[PDB]
Amino acid sequence: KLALKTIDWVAFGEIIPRNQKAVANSLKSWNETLTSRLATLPEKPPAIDWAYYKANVTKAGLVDDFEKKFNALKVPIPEDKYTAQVDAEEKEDVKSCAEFLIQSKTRIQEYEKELEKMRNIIPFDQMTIEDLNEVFPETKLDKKKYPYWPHRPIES
Amino acid sequence: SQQALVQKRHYLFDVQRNNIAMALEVTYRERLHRVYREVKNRLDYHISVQN
Amino acid sequence: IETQAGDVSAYIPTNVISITDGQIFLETELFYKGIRPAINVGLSVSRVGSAAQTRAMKQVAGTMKLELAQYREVAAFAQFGSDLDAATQQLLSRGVRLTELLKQGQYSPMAIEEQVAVIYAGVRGYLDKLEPSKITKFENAFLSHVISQHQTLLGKIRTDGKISEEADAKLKEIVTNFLAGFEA
Repeated sequence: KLALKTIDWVAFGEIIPRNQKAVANSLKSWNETLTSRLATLPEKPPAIDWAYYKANVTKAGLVDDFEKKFNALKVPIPEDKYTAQVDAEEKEDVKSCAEFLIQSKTRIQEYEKELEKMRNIIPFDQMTIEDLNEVFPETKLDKKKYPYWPHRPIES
Repeated sequence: SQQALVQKRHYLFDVQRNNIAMALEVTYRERLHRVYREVKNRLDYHISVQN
Repeated sequence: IETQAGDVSAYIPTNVISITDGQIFLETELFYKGIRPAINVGLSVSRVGSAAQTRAMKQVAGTMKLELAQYREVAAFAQFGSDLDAATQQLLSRGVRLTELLKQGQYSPMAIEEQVAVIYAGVRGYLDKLEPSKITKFENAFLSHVISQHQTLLGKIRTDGKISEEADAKLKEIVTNFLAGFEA
């Protein structure tokens, strides 16, 4: 009763942090070993026959006793109580990843705004010094702590 | 590229999910194999004692 | 048949080598040196040769035998570093890597299709510069990979006989992907 979803294990490497890279290696190698351990087991052996073991074992009562106590023996699947935590933590990291998504959308929109500004620039033939300081303030003479002419220190 | 890594965020958690599912199914199959082993032991012991 | 002190020239080994044609020679110094099973090799010969192989193993493992012959003789005269060009270090690299390919644990035989896959991963590139102590973990993870999601392709290899050209480029792609996952 297995529900399996195999991934290509490249995005598993692209998806992990530096903080949990060793634990991701441990979980990856343990999952590889556990998939191989699944693959080594066939699904079930056949049921224990009772005509042959009833004819062999002459101990009366014992063969029908073991037949009744074995063929009417059922044991449940060992439970989990962890899938709910895994799915809720999945939903929480998806919600944090969605707010990270919308913040990156605003960031790339501001990038595109600056780029469409910068392609549509004065072609430097009509450019004044004041408009060149307006288009970027990297090169503005500050005139504070250098308030005299020229407004850089001379050695620069 | 960070958008592309945002899109792929349903793979790690799927690896944890099917890891837990495979571990539990292997454990139940080990229950099955184990009780088969001990009832096998009982019947073979009775047969060898009779022999 | 066992000899005593490796003396092949004794009466019973000369008689029983003379009657048989195939013979597998173990010298023992490779058993204590590290390869298992300890075929020390060039003394061993099978006279029926490629006629008793599958078509895939014949397509892959003849250049391996010729390369091991080249490797043995160049290591034998360049024990001390006689002349090391790029060709001699290529020969020693491919020879040492195939030497660690031929190591195999006790009581673990594998089928022919996994052998074609792993000697394909060893002879057709993709392992020549990969740190010869790491060949055994490469073996384990490679067999785990191919038994994990490549069972029908191995069925194609063992039932079709020859390793087909689509299967050839597919083995190339899978060993390249696994080289990435091995340097991952």
